[PDB]
Amino acid sequence: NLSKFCIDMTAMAREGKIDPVIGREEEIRRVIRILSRRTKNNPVLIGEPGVGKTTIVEGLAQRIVNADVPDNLAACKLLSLDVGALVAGSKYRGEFEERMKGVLKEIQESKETIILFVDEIHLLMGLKPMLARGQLHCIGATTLAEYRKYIEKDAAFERRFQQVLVKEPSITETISILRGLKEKYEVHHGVNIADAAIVAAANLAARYLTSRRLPDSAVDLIDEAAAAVRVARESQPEIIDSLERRLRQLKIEIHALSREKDEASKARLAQAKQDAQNVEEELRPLREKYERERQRGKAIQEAKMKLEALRVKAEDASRMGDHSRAADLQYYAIPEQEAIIKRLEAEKAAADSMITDVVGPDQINEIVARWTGIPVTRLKTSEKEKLLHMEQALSKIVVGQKEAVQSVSNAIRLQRSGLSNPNQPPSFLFCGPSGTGKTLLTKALAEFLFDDPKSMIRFDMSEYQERHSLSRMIGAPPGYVGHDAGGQLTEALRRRPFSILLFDEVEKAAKEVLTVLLQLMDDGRITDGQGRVVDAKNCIVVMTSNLGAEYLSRAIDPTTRELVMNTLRNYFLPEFLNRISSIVIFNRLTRREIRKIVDLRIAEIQKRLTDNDRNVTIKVSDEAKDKLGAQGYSPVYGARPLQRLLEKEVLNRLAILILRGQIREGEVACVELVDGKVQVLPNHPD
Amino acid sequence: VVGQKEAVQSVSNAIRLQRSGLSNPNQPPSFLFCGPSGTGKTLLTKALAEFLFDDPKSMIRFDMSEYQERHSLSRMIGAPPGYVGHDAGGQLTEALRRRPFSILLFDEVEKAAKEVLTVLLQLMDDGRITDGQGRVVDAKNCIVVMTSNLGAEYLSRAIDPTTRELVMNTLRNYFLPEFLNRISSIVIFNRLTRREIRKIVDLRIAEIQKRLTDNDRNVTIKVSDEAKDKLGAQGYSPVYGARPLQRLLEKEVLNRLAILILRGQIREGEVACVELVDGKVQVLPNHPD
Ligand SMILES: Nc1ncnc2c1ncn2[C@@H]1O[C@H](COP(=O)(O)OP(=O)(O)O)[C@@H](O)[C@H]1O
Ligand SMILES: Nc1ncnc2c1ncn2[C@@H]1O[C@H](COP(=O)(O)OP(=O)(O)O)[C@@H](O)[C@H]1O
Ligand SMILES: Nc1ncnc2c1ncn2[C@@H]1O[C@H](COP(=O)(O)OP(=O)(O)O)[C@@H](O)[C@H]1O
Repeated sequence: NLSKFCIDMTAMAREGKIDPVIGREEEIRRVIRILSRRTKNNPVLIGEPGVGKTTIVEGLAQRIVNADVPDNLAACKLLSLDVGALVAGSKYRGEFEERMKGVLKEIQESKETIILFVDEIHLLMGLKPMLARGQLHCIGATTLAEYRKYIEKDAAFERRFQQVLVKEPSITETISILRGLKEKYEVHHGVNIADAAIVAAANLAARYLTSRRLPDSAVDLIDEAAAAVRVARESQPEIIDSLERRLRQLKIEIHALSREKDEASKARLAQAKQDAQNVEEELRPLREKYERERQRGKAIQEAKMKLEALRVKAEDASRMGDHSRAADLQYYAIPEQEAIIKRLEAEKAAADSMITDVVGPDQINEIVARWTGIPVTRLKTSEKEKLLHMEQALSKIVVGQKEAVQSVSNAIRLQRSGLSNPNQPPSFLFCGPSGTGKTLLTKALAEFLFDDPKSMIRFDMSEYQERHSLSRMIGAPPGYVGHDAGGQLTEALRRRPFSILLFDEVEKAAKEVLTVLLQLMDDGRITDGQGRVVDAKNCIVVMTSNLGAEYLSRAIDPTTRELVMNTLRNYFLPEFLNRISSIVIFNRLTRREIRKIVDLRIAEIQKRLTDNDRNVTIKVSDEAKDKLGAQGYSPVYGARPLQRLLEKEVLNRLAILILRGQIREGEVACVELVDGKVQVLPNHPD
Repeated sequence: VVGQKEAVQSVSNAIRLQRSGLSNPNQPPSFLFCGPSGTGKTLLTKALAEFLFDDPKSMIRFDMSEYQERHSLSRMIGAPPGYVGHDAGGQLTEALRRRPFSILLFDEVEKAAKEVLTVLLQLMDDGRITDGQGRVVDAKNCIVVMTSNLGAEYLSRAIDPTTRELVMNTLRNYFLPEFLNRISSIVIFNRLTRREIRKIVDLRIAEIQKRLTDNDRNVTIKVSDEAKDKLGAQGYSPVYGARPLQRLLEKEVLNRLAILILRGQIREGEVACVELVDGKVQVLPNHPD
């Protein structure tokens, strides 16, 4: 029998082997409704990895055994085909075909009405279960991209399925899932889980673990924290460790001192016995309280496990009409058990760091820090603290755009405090000359909000200038130009919801593409090429332009404000400009502002020198710093030429002199203005 | 929409005339909104969209500032094969095919090229238009709203009936009499009074109050009378009407109200009192830092 490749999900439901399903009621109704059709009655779940496609099928198994299904599905055996163990457990040989025909024909013959679930069904499309006589009912699962690239390219097979879009849960929806799962993961690892950790896991998974989708990214995070405390609780506390070792040390010293015959040894041998006794007097109360209390936390955890097992037997008794055994458990066994837990737990808090058996926000922040590589100190700081000094944090990166930094900071504060439309993402149009900070501010925002430059995604509107390019942005219907690649924007929103979308040189976008941005800015959601609406409530929109550099001379001025804004009113329609949260204007950088930018860059070069072994300190004379700022600025490219200019004039020679030994450890690399050209001079002749 | 009772009654009566079957079934309801900027012309059209179709997307906006020259007509209806914008089609004709039950808003209609106006008259008179390739597209089930401000000169803050034909004679030279005659209702917006401007302020804090309630926060915004007065005085403009009001509240009240909330100086269950201190609107903390 080819039960080697399938697991009975309906069986697992009767045995309490399926963790609870939270929410997702409308999706399970859709699956039931599709299955009950006679038309195309095979649902295919379409969603990103980890959004909960499988647990939807698991909920259906729970509904089949609980009679919460229509009659046509009540006596169904819902089987899950292990396609992973099928294609990987096989080679090019004819065993893939032979193995699947075997299972497909065991389904054929036996007389249970059987619904086959195949997760990652695209792996079966590179095979032919055309048993659509009404022999088998199938539930498929895959991602949207793989549905497009592998399932959508065999229409005849596809048309017998009906899409069910499974969107990613909100953070709020995610904690409801984690809260509902809380007790299962408590009893499983034998530890306790605080609610603030659950809120921490959901909020942090969405913000920093952008590589995996909710709620899986939050589930994996709590599960790893719990496993990290499963070993902490089975280890002696730190103070019992330290005490026990000094005690063993003093016992060594006592045996040794008792051998030496002299006046000073005997006076401290007696002191060593006392020090040993003092340690033992501090250690015995503690070591006793620890074991006393780890033995009870373990007695509680099995008390919880027999309770759960009783409820499985009780649910199955009442399901099978055995009222005799169902009365045993529901009225006597289970409340006798529940009374044992109530008493053992009540004394637990009453007994009363030590015995770490709790998943707290610290354990979540530490687990994430190891995975994400961000220092734990940066994850403990409250969002409210950062946002209150946001202008401070950005101004360390962006010079001379105080009016811009204030606008970005105020808009973000408006949304975490709940005063902005919750269906509209913050939207920005940066306007001003090249090399003034428009892109840089957006990078600083990315690293401030998500502590990662990757959190921003860049779209260059120079590549979306014609009406033909819209399919590149959102995708295309089947059989069209770029149906399979999808859209750049739509695919970015599905896989990186908490992102900053930078649209560079937005003035060049085709009017059809601008229309998509207005939908993004107004409704917080867009429609892809196939009518599907993808969500975007949790992104940030930054658009950059330079249509105002004509009226900005190096000097911010308020009369110049509407000459650039009237230049904007003809390129963009008034409804476009009205739906932008803040139209922000960058002015040209002054000579002093250009000079601090130079100090910023030497500070970074100074950091790499310090980050490596070298104790070389870069100091810049005033007039040399002045020539760098004069050679660096350009009325056309702003501060862009500055990074390369320093490299060419200062850094090239500074390298050579370091490796030549003409600037040694502990000395200063003095960069001067000699004969009107910036140079850095040696400190020792060759 | 505050302070445009004569306008709301006109829109309401015209719609009632057509669901009850007393208006021409081949003519869509057509409106020309006339009056100063920021008086409610666009807003009333949005409210109509959300009232009739419970969706702001049910309206489609055409800015006549982008149809000022005779060349622009092909943008409106399309072009014969091989011409300028044959493939993009027309904005109006493509909108009517794909969104028949729509509200078509033509903003600043006074600036449309006379050829484009001709298309609107066909839309208003026959309920159908001809695209660039002679094809006739149907439009029996749409609504036409046109906005203008050619009458703001003769409307001081006070609606008055002698002022009615000074704005309507200003309309008679920009638009031909057959154009004006085929419009279901020529509706005039007057300037908003000081009390009307004040309820608009209460409307906007009510929306900010809703988002606060819609999120977790039990912070209640109350506005003193004189602070509410300064907001309405700083907000109104004889040129931009009530447009500066939304940003003014954001700049003076909402920016600080955010900071104080995240600082904990206005906590759950308390009131954000917005006052007039030293002649400038501010919202004060309830607890020192
Ligand atoms: N509605 C839900 N209720 C409880 N747990 C859920 C829910 N949705 C997802 N999960 C959890 O998320 C994790 C991965 O979900 P899963 O259904 O395997 O995602 P997918 O199958 O879409 O890759 C599982 O550990 C599961 O327990
Ligand atoms: N205001 C500024 N503060 C600091 N550096 C700046 C500033 N403006 C420009 N730069 C430098 O110039 C480079 C490019 O600037 P950027 O902001 O990308 O120009 P744009 O305004 O065209 O987006 C950045 O890497 C940065 O080093
Ligand atoms: N009568 C009014 N009632 C309420 N709000 C108004 C009124 N008039 C103007 N506003 C405010 O001003 C903004 C712009 O008004 P709008 O009606 O677009 O001006 P216009 O008359 O130029 O179309 C609206 O978003 C609205 O908040």
